[PDB]
Amino acid sequence: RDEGCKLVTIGSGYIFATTGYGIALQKGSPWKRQIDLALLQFVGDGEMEELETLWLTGICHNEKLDIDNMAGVFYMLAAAMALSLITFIWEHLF
Amino acid sequence: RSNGTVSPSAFLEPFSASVWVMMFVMLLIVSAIAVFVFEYFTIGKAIWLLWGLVFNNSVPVQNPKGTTSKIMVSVWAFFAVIFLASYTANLAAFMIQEEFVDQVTGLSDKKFQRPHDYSPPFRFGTVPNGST
Amino acid sequence: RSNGTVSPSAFLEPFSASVWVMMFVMLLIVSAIAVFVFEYFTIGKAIWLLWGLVFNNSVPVQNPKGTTSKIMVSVWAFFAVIFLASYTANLAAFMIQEEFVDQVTGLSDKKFQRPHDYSPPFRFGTVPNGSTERNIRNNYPYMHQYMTKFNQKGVEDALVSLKTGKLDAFIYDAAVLNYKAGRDEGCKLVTIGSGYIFATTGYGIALQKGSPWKRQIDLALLQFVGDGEMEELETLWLTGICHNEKLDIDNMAGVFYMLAAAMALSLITFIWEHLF
Amino acid sequence: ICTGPNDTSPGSPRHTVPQCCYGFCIDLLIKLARTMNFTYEVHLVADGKFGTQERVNNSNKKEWNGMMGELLSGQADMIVAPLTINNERAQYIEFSKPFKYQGLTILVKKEIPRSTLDSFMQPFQSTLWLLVGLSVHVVAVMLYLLDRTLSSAMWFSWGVLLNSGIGEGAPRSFSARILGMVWAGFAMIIVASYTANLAAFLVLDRPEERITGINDPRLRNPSDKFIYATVKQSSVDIYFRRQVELSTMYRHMEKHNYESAAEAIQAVRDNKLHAFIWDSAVLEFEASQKCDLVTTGELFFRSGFGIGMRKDSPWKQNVSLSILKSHENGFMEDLDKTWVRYQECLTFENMAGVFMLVAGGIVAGIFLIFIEIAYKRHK
Amino acid sequence: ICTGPNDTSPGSPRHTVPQCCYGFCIDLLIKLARTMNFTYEVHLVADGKFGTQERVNNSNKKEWNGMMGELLSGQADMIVAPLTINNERAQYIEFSKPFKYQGLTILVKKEIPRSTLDSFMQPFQSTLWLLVGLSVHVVAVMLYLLDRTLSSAMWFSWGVLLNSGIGEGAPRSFSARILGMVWAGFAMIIVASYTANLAAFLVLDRPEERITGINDPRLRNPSDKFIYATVKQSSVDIYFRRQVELSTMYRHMEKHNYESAAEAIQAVRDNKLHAFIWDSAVLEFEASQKCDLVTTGELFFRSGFGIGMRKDSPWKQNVSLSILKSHENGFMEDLDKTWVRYQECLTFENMAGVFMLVAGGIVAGIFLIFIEIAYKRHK
Repeated sequence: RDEGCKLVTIGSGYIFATTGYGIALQKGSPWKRQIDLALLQFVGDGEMEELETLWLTGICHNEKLDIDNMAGVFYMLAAAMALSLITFIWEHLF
Repeated sequence: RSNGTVSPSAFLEPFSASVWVMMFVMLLIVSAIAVFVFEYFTIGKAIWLLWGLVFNNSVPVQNPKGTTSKIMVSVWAFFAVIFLASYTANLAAFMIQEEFVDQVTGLSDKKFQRPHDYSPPFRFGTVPNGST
Repeated sequence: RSNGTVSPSAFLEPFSASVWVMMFVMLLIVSAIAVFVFEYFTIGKAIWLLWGLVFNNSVPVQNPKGTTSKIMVSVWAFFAVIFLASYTANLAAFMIQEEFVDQVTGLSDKKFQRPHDYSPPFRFGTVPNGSTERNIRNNYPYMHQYMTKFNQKGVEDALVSLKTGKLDAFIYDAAVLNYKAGRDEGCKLVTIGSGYIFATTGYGIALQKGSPWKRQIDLALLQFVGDGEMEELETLWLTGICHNEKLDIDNMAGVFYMLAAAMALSLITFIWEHLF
Repeated sequence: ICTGPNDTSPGSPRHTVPQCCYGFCIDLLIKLARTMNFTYEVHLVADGKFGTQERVNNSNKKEWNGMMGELLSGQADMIVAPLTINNERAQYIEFSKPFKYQGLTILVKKEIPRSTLDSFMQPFQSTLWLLVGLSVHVVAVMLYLLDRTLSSAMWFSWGVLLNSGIGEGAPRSFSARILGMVWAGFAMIIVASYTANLAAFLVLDRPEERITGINDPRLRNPSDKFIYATVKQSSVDIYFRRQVELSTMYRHMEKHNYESAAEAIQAVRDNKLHAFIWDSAVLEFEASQKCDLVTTGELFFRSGFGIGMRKDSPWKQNVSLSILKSHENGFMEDLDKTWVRYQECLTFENMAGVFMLVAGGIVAGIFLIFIEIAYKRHK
Repeated sequence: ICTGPNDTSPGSPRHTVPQCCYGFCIDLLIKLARTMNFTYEVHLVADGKFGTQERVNNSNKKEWNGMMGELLSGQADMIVAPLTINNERAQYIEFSKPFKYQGLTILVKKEIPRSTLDSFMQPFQSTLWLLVGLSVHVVAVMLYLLDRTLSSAMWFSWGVLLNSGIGEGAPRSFSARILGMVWAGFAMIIVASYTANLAAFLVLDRPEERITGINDPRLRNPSDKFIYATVKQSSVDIYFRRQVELSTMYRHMEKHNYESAAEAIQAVRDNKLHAFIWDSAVLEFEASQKCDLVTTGELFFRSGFGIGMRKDSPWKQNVSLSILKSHENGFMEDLDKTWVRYQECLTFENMAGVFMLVAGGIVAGIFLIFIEIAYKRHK
């Protein structure tokens, strides 16, 4: 969601060390099993995808006469002219 | 990276790697065949006519003689025109592509690995008091 | 359509209008200027040279010769090159575009009002004991009486017969037909009217005569429509597979006829010149 | 003969000047009066608002304002107008079977089509035009570099790239001929690439990015580029307040609504606003008639129109049955045909921006010939 | 030293012959064993399945199978292998923190050929070429008839229409000159149309579109032309069966489910299949090494792998801590670089296809020249 889609993350998400987010809890609280089961069920039943598409979906994320060719053709023309001059010089010498 | 777009073009892509050599050698073979056919400045005239027919008809000469030579020249001109049309179509289709450069992946680079020296003063912006 | 339909539109080009006269008079003025500059027999040769330069440089003419002549020849060649490049780009853009026309686009058409004396008799696809057939019978009787000949059992059989070519036209409910066309096999069948309906009346939930549910049901249905659930439900249940996702020999017929007409005109002109 | 206020501004000498009114609703009313048996006293609304719930000023209660308030008062009777069906409207009064179907159909002023090859340097890089202007001369110089008729050779080299084929320039050196052929091939490749680039630019000539639908992220995200318009805050504000997710995107339109239906259209065509949300029929007819603007988007909130009634009047059943009969009789489609079904609705710049250059060259040819003659006479 | 069987084909004499196993998961197991000071006796699974649960024969009491069944029935103690985390599994097996992150993905053979470059004017019409040649011959014949040098004019016209520029044409009447100019314009228009058709075919490169994920209706609606299935016993079937929106695809795939990944890939090799839904890492590697197939489509149901063990086991917290510590300090990245991601992979047909034809002329003209040699002798 940048302004004009100017700045870019280097590479195709080359995450150095993937860890992941997550809810916290108290040490050995009785809420661990139920919370984990509910979170896994939510992940499985295509709801997190809807939430992700609704909340943090951007705009540029969907989006994604050359002078170099002119320079190359100029280089080729210069090389051809140099070769022609060399051939003329060789003809004159012989 | 908005400072410099650096959009890739056809010049960056390889040109005349090996197909151009084949094109040149079969052009020379066809020119030699046409010269031999016309045999039974003439060689230079035939070379100029073949080069013009390949490139553009703005180089006329009295190289081909007889009905067979005229037919061969016309066939070569038609082949060159078809090749030029195909080349134009390919060039038009090429413009729908624009790649990107990634190069460095992760922190495995001397810009990041080497803190000091280098030449331009870099930066490693990272807010404190976090996991990073 | 029985098969793929494409319109070459040979006569749809912007030529044969004030623009063509404009370019013709501009070329004539340029030719006159060229003749005057060269003169500072050759007029016809110069006209042929310019006509070739517009068409193809394979027409050798030696009428003009000069430095200013070379400059104007270069300018004319550049103009012709730009014009031909623009024309090729425009033709490519038109080829990218499409022009599809409707078949009948009307229920009370000439065909479906007295089809006996017009081509082989057409077909009126429907099924009796419905709601569309009753309307057809009530509005005009002759079309219904002719429709009594052609009648399938259901809908899928009628669609199969249509695909096999057994029948010609199908008339039935708009929503069901739209759903069938949206999710057809290969998207080979499309309704004649592009989003065209004739007797728009919605569906309904038939209560009993005076039941104590009408107010609550109507209010709940209006609330459902307003709150937006109907949009998602229609997207889930009623959406087509493709639906929204979307040197010919015949193309040269008109230009060949124009060439033949020009040939006849040239022959007439040659005969007239020979007479004089 | 309408009998309604003419002072449309809020606060004026309200004049009950008789007026002249006609159209779709009037024709339907005449048909209903012929089918049924009654007489009409058509009179225009006083305020102009369609009608919405609002809190009474300097109080805490709420009352029906706008045209609906007249229905909830003595006037009432058989309100016929481009009304719309909604839950709040149907809670108090009762409607009939719909006599039309319409959506919302986002309206935006059409972008001006300027991509017509008016300027040759517009698609490609203009500097490239210069980058080839002098280089050819250098190539010719290279040919002259093989010399060890100058004007004729220069003209021949200048014309070969344009397929002139003069044949008047032929240096004796064979290497010069080879270099000339190489340059001709290079020019052919360059012009082929230029034509391909022009064709690609023409094919991909689609700078328009008009927002489609209400769920488009460009339209979903608020900004200050352009400004919306919900038109008079009636029959659409109810929908926007009903949808809380839309209520998040309500404020921008909330503080920028207009107070009528055509004034905002005039502002839009005056390049002051670029957005609109109204009934499908009005916007579509306006776009068809005024061949300047078009409607882009997909229909949403498809709620049909409907004639109005009060409480539970004896006229309801017969009126609804007559409307259904008119729908099934083909009368309504025929009436729509005669009232709203028809209202008016080589690039030109390509041939215009280049013929001027040809005319200028033709004009300057005589001057160049005179200059050459004078130069020859001087020496 | 793995201790698995070699009787994967049913009915074979299972003997539990010792075998070898040296995968990346084995490297992780070695590191874990070294850190924690225990010892291991790894052995393969009997049947081979990721443990998708099912019902026993004619009895409504659920029971497991495969790896999960072997672990749960007091036979094994740790399940270190790709065991993608689910909800039905996690009800009673204590998983660990994931050591990978992958999601389901399609797999389809990539169309190797996309162009031929040796095609004649067949794509538009060969009959179009025939009629164009007939019209050219007819207009030439009429031009030579109205002259009242037919061979010279014919050669000149052929050269002009083939851009040879012979220049041997000498029209006698201005009407013939105008007809020739019109014919040259028509030939230019025909060339423009041919180039337009060529560009239309070129821009349409790769007409076969790519199926993207599962939301695409062209895949959601089944057909007898398309066939795909993942495996008859895995977590993909559990994921599909759990949620009920595309049961038609469920039955379609259940009619053709496979047994193992290798068999499905081999079936794809000879085009017995057309699509394959499987884990991201396996398909990505398979595309990386033998890059004949492709990894198109998006990814869905994101859930990493893990190491499973019973609810009460004294290794749980320590195993999770060790996995997280290695993941953070970067030992896992080295393994990823070493094992999974390590490898990477107009023509002459446009010329030779006509060049040999040119040779045919060299084998045809000369004899005709001999006939021409006779032609002078005959006359």
